[PDB]
Amino acid sequence: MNIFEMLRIDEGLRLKIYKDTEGYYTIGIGHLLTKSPSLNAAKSELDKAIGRNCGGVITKDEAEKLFNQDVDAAVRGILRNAKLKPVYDSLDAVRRCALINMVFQMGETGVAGFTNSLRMLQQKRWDEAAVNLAKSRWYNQTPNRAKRVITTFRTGTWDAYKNL
Repeated sequence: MNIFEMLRIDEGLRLKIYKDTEGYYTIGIGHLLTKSPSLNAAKSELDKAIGRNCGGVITKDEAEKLFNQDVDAAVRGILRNAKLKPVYDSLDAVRRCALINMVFQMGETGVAGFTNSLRMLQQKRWDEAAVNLAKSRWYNQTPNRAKRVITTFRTGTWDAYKNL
């Protein structure tokens, strides 16, 4: 299993504009288009993103192309972030996948706000970090996905996804 397959499991794949768990306009493999309530603003962002007039609809290829850009952007963001880089560098390959996932979902800034959990991960106190990560809006809002990520940080293995 790898970061791409992990994310593909958590976000799904949709070829028509849809609304995400938070109500925002999204397409493909979790690519947020706008936090704006306008379907029109969405279609506009969408066309700007692909470089053609889509009509609210894209092909598998286009969805993957976006997915590649987003994973790349997520990793670079971590590496440029002063709060995130040190945790990332400190982790094994599997756990690294778990932080990339959080960043993909919630952005650099948000994850960066998990101060106490970031500290425990760095210290490698797995069990404690798992309990603290669960005390968030994130966990309460998307509990199944959050438990998977959390289990990944807790164990260092792909068990939560080998089911799926």
